[PDB]
Amino acid sequence: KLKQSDFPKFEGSTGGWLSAAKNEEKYVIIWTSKDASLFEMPTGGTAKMNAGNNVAYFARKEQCLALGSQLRGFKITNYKIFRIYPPLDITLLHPFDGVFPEKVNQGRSPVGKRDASIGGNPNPASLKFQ
Amino acid sequence: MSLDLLPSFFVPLVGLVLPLFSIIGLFLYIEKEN
Amino acid sequence: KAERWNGRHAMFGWIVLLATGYAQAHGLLPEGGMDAKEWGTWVIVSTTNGEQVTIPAARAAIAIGHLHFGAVGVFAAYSKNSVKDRLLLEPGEKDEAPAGLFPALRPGLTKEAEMLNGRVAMLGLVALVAVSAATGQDILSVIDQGLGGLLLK
Amino acid sequence: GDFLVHHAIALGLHTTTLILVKGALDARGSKLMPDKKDFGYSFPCDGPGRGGTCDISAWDAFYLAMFWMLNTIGWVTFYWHWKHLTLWQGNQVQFNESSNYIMGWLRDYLWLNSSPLINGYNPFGMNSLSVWAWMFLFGHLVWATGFMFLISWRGYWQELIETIVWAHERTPLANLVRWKDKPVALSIVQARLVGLAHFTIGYVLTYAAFVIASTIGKLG
Amino acid sequence: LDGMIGSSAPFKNFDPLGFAAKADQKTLNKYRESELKHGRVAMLAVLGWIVQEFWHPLYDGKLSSNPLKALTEVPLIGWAQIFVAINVIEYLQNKIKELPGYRPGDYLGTWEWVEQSDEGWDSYQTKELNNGRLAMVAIAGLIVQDLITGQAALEQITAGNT
Amino acid sequence: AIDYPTQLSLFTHHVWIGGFCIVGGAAHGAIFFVRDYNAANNYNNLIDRVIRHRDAIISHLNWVCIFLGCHSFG
Amino acid sequence: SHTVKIYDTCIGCTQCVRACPTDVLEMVPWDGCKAGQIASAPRTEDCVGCKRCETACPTDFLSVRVYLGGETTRSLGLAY
Amino acid sequence: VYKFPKFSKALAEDPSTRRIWYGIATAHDFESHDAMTESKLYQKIFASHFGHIAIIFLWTAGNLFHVAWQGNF
Amino acid sequence: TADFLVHHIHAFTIHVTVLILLKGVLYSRNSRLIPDKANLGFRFPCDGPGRGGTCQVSAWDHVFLGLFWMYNSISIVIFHFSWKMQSDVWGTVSPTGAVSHITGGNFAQSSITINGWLRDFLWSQAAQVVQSYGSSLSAYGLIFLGAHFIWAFSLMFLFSGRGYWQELIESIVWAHNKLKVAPSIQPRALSITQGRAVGVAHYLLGGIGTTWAFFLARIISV
Amino acid sequence: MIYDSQVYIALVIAVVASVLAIRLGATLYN
Amino acid sequence: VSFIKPYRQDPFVGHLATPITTSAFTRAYLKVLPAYRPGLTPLSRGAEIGFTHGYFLIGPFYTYGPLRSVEFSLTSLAAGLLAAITLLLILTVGLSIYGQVTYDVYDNALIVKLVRQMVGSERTQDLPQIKGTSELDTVLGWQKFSEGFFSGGLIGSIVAAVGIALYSTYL
Ligand code: CLA
Ligand code: CLA
Ligand code: CLA
Ligand code: CLA
Ligand SMILES: CCCCCCCC(=O)OCC(=C\C=C\C(C)=C\C=C\C=C(C)\C=C\C=C(/C)C=C=C1C(C)(C)C[C@H](OC(C)=O)C[C@@]1(C)O)/C=C/[C@@]12O[C@]1(C)C[C@@H](O)CC2(C)C
Ligand SMILES: CC(/C=C/C=C(C)/C=C/[C@@]12O[C@]1(C)C[C@@H](O)CC2(C)C)=C\C=C\C=C(C)\C=C\C=C(C)\C=C\[C@@]12O[C@]1(C)C[C@@H](O)CC2(C)C
Ligand SMILES: CC(/C=C/C=C(C)/C=C/[C@@]12O[C@]1(C)C[C@@H](O)CC2(C)C)=C\C=C\C=C(C)\C=C\C=C(C)\C=C\[C@@]12O[C@]1(C)C[C@@H](O)CC2(C)C
Ligand SMILES: CC1=C(C/C=C(\C)CCC[C@H](C)CCC[C@H](C)CCCC(C)C)C(=O)c2ccccc2C1=O
Repeated sequence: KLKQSDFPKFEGSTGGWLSAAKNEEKYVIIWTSKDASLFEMPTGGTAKMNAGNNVAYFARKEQCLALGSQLRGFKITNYKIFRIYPPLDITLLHPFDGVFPEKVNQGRSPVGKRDASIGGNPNPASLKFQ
Repeated sequence: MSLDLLPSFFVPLVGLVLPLFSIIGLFLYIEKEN
Repeated sequence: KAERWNGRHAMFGWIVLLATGYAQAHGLLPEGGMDAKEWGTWVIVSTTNGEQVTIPAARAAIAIGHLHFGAVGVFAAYSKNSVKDRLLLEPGEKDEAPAGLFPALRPGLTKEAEMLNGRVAMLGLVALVAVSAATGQDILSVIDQGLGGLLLK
Repeated sequence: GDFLVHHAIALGLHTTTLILVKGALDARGSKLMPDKKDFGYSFPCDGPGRGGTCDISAWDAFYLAMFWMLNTIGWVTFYWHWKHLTLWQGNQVQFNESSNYIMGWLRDYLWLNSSPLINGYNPFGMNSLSVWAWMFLFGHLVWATGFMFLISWRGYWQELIETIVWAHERTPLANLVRWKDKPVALSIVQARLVGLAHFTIGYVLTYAAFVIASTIGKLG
Repeated sequence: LDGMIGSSAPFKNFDPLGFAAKADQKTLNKYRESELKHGRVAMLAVLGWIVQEFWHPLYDGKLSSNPLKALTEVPLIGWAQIFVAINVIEYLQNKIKELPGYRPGDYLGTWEWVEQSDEGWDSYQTKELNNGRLAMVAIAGLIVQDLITGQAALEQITAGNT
Repeated sequence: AIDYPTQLSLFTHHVWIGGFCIVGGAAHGAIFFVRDYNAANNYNNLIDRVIRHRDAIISHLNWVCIFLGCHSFG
Repeated sequence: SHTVKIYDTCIGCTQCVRACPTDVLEMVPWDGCKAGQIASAPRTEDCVGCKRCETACPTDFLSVRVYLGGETTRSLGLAY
Repeated sequence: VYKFPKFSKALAEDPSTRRIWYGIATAHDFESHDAMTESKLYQKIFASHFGHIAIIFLWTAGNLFHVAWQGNF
Repeated sequence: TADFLVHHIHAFTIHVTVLILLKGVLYSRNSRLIPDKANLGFRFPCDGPGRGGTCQVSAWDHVFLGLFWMYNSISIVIFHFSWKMQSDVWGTVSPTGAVSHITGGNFAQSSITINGWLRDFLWSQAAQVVQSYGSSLSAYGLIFLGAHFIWAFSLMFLFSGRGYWQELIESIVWAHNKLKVAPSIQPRALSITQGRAVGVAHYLLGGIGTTWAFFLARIISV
Repeated sequence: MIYDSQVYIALVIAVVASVLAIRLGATLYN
Repeated sequence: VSFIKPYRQDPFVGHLATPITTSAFTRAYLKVLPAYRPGLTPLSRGAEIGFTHGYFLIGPFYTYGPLRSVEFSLTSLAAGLLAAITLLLILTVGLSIYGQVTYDVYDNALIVKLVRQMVGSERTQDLPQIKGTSELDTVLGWQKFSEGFFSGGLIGSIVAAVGIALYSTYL
């Protein structure tokens, strides 16, 4: 019926990925479920989970993350999202250090932090012809 | 060739040929790569 | 490449000018003007007082012949992979080397012969236009004078 | 009538000046956006929170004041043209009496002098004013296309474009042809500019056609 | 006369003359193709016979409502186009016949979706076959009656030439 | 029938009411879809299958609208 | 890609991180506030510019600021 | 898709049709162009002024010629 | 042929209204733009300036545009009815049986062009409305003008945005605070959705009232 | 009525002004 | 039974296997068309497409042009033929520029394998990537396709003009 046994029991929708997620990048979300719960696809309609390993492919990181946020309502937490380039170039994305970004984990450095409030930003006229 | 034949010689020329070549050049230019 | 193509066209056009003079002299080249009722108002040239002067039918026929030749040229242009000599240079192709002041004196059906004859024909067209503009006669009148009278006879 | 229309002109000038001066002074920041200078002269907005933030840039003040400039110039030119049409035709009493109320304007300037223009071509024939009637309708059409670009905003046109993209990508005999630039809806600022351009071009064309054709067809 | 579709209650596996008891699978596929084509053509022919009799809007009226008479009144250049269209359709059917998994009368390729056919699918195929058989008998009767009597269906019925 | 103002007013009023009520029906269908629609209770039914191919419906309706507008208005 | 900056007015309430739809922001250790945490923007290449992050900011004039910049198929939210 | 907005690399990397639209509407905003100095700004504005005055004079010459040729002056 | 064109105009307008409303209903829960549009509710202004701009993605913003297009369709329908009836049904019958209509059969030949609709219908039958002053139908002219005013008033809400009105209210509030008369209930500009609702309500009221006054004055005078 | 020579030389001078325009256009860079 | 299933057992494609996308009739009909017919060089595909397209393109121009005639007129036929030929020229110009800006390949179905085997550590989009393996997806292939379209369009337009004249004269 389906290419892989771990795919959710989805009947296919004309809202899945397109030619872009065959030559630029595609995103895969994996998770393990205790029950074959019925959930709503980020793209189309209702799909059925597998009582075990579940693997879904999407065209955007936002679609995979919306599916994962939906999974949290099913008490599912072990979901992990990967980015796949045109060949099998798998990169773990969402649980980057194994801890969700909302929980503080040691080993993270601040990126994009300014040691002042908004009012300390430089005047644009001094950020010209230079 | 009289002077009154100049409109019939030029108006089609300008108003049709110049759009065609200008479109060709502009499309080629804006679709270039590096 | 451009010089060679323009020389070929100039030689063919010297032939065409001779043919046009012959046709005008020998009763060919249809008479009158185009039918505005048949071909719309775009063939009307002027309205002096209640009569519509239209494009001469001879001019229309000559334009149709030139359209035939120009269409042949356009086909050859968009037929680059099947023609012996292309119109434009391929990426990589390099322009044949200029012939110089005097191309090599190689008689026959040679590149130098065609080159020299094309230059001569283009210079002849330049001289013909210059003579017509300076003196003030028709192009065919200048050709007739330059052939003694054997064209418009 | 001159008194009332001059006060209307003063109102138009003051409101256009208000919009432009407010945009100029509030360009560097306000209470809703105390760092507006960091976003430049022309930016779409600041977002959907804190209340909202539509048309907050200084460019948007110009964009809004263009409508008021067009309205003020329309009032000025309407006044001038009606006064001079009555002066040339000789019925200056028509202006002096009917110019004090709005229906007087609508009936005796627009409705009255639009008769020669609209009959530039009828189911019976046409005149040398036919081009002016065509330009009249053309200006109305461009004006309403501007209305399109101004009332309907983005987001509604991005999803439709996505549907069109899917249709092109999933149809045979047309899959052979694909775009090099991904078709997307016009940006918010670009959409405002395009709607303003349509509005202004239609405005100018329809009024030029009306004034010229009305003068020609009324005064011989 | 097999597990083939088309066996109905009145006469199950109706092969009284034993045409199928000796034929192989290829000959039986040919027989099913012929039966289905005849049935479809006959359904179209019966519907056209009746409708033409009581409605012929095309050809600015004219084209006498009696069939087998309008057969010799069509401009004969419209006959050629109908012939060519039928020919192109059957060329396409021939091309279909070499597709893998082809079934005798199946030109829609239902074998692609219908694996492990149901009873509803078999019943609908039998319905099509039985309607085609009834239409074959009906069109044969129509042509014979119009030949011997000279009147059309609703004309002979209306007068009472029964 | 001979009271033309009455006929014109009745027709226009009833057509206006009809258009408003139709737009309201569409609005409340959308409201039901947003609020009261349960995906689990509508597995593979008509509502589910319509959402599953909404693209096709909307794209073909777009093409029909362009065709009809182009033709009539042009 | 858009630019996201964090300012020391951060109170570490995590509402920005749990509102990001594309996992751009994360909470990192800090010593400038009671919570001992500050938001970070280490994955701005996935930033879409929806500005949900600063709609959930409780600080007075924001501690996370999104500056829209160059566009990308990721930042434009293009599924095609 | 790598050489129309020569003055802006940020636009030239746009994969959408927005690059073409914004390339037109930012062509004369010289102060916002890539690799921009004040000297180049004033020099380009000066040359653009010259071209503009040339356009104005050509427009007036065209009006004069068309009145002389097809008018009834 | 005149009825063919107007009937296909009706079909086209109805199809576009159906398109807007069905797109609103089907894409009310999710889309490729916003995969969680159902979590934003039925009535919300947008999701943000991102994704190139996500204005009016709601389903309410589709009932707003569909209201506009329903106005367009119904206006064309009632215009067709009025002109066709006045031109080819209504009128008087002479004692010998000669039929003379209100307009005189101009629908067949002059309803096939937009200039015809503008001149022989709008301009021609608007004569009774504009010449109603001083008569018992003057209320129809007044309502004509007022409906024009309201329809034009709608465009302020339809074309503008909140940032501008909120920032103008800021200066007005500054003046009030300077005069110690700032209300305790802080004045805020109408929300984006409410701005759209006010715009569409005023647009519908103005257009329908203009057509109402025009139809009533015209059909009562003649 | 202007002559053919008058119009012709004006056209020729216009061509020269065109070659000067592209030189300015190309000098203002691609 | 169900007649709609996910396309090629992939429930995540933006496509469906309906009785129209993947029906045997659709398969055969699209495989007999010149664009997909096996055994055709790109020049032959272009020639057939151009012939058919000019043949049906001369029709509307001759019938409804600005110089129509309820009777048969040589001027009307010439006008329709010229309009059809010029439209074919415009279409050929579009084909030429599209092929110029789309592909950079001279021999396909190999370069993909070469870069999948011998590595493609270059500027990509010519060695790697490469959408489609058809011979129509090359610079040479599309050029010959456009040439065939143009020549076949001229020939088909002339043939259709001759047929129209014969039908209007001898019938
Ligand atoms: C300055 C602008 C301009 C000019 C000069 C023209 C000129 C023309 N238009 Mg046109 N048009 C324009 C802009 C312009 N258009 C725009 C912007 C639009 C869209 C709003 C239209 C929409 C339009 C329509 C809808 C129609 C025209 C038509 C025509 C023709 C007039 C009818 C007639 O009697 O010819 C009769 C025409 C012929 C006898 C044959 C002409 C065929 C082409 C034009 C000849 C070109 C020769 C060319 C050099 C061949 C190249 C070589 C090739 C063989 C390889 C004429 C050629 C009509 C027409 O003829 O349609 C084709 C017509 O139906 N136009
Ligand atoms: C007069 C103003 C005007 C016009 C012309 C349109 C036109 C259109 N709107 Mg609309 N719209 C308007 C005002 C207008 N709107 C306003 C004020 C609003 C605000 C509420 C909207 C809101 C709106 C929405 C929400 C939607 C539309 C849609 C549509 C399209 C329907 C499909 C169609 O008919 O395309 C055909 C195009 C036309 C009929 C326009 C004229 C084209 C001419 C007649 C034929 C072609 C001319 C030719 C190409 C010219 C070439 C020469 C040129 C290059 C020089 C169409 C483009 C829908 C859409 O996207 O399309 C499906 C849609 O969903 N509009
Ligand atoms: C075997 C089938 C068949 C044949 C040979 C004819 C033959 C004829 N019909 Mg006819 N007809 C048929 C079936 C048939 N009909 C059916 C089923 C109907 C009901 C819709 C009609 C309704 C009909 C009318 C109303 C008229 C005719 C008329 C005629 C005559 C002129 C041709 C014409 O205009 O056809 C017109 C045919 C149609 C309008 C409908 C044809 C629809 C076809 C049969 C279905 C699709 C065929 C498809 C291309 C192939 C199938 C695909 C797939 C199964 C492989 C001609 C004698 C005309 C006449 O002069 O009457 C005396 C006329 O006015 N027919
Ligand atoms: C900016 C000035 C201007 C403008 C707007 C026009 C406008 C027009 N001219 Mg014209 N003309 C002009 C100057 C101008 N002229 C000058 C200076 C000359 C003397 C050489 C002529 C000689 C001329 C002739 C001989 C004819 C026209 C004709 C026409 C009409 C059709 C267009 C055409 O065939 O152009 C053709 C124009 C030329 C061959 C001359 C070039 C025009 C100037 C020099 C270029 C101006 C460029 C402008 C500043 C910006 C260019 C933008 C570009 C990059 C897109 C149109 C009304 C035709 C006409 O009357 O039809 C009824 C016609 O037959 N013109
Ligand atoms: C202009 C003439 C002036 C005369 C005055 C009056 C005449 C007139 O009016 O003419 C106009 C006219 C007819 C003109 C007909 C013409 C020019 C036909 C020309 C056809 C050219 C062809 C086939 C070229 C083929 C070239 C090729 C293949 C070229 C090539 C090669 C080769 C050979 C090197 C091989 C290479 O091989 C490889 C490697 O590919 C490929 C290639 C491309 O390189 C009729 C006019 C009127 O009928 C009308 C209109 C109205 C009537 O009432 C009155 C008349 C009769 C007068
Ligand atoms: C191309 C040409 C003639 C082409 C003629 C053709 C195609 C023939 C066409 C015809 O057949 C048709 C189509 C149809 C027939 O019915 C009509 C004709 C007409 C018969 C003449 C060019 C003629 C070209 C000429 C004369 C060029 C002269 C250039 C000079 C002097 C340049 C000098 C400099 O380059 C230096 C030396 C140093 C530089 O630094 C400075 C300068 C000064 C720029
Ligand atoms: C070459 C030429 C024509 C060549 C024609 C060819 C090849 C035709 C080939 C054909 O295949 C076609 C095409 C078609 C076939 O059906 C016919 C044939 C025949 C088979 C004309 C030259 C024509 C050449 C001409 C007219 C030259 C004129 C030169 C002049 C006036 C010179 C003046 C000066 O020399 C002085 C006087 C003093 C100097 O100091 C200054 C200057 C100015 C240089
Ligand atoms: C003017 C305007 C405002 C400001 C409008 C406000 C604050 C409304 C003020 C309403 C007053 C306070 C009450 C109504 C007073 C009327 C006289 C009562 C109505 C008349 C009766 C006859 C019904 C917005 O908030 C807005 C938001 C989004 C898009 C466009 C706009 C917009 O155009």
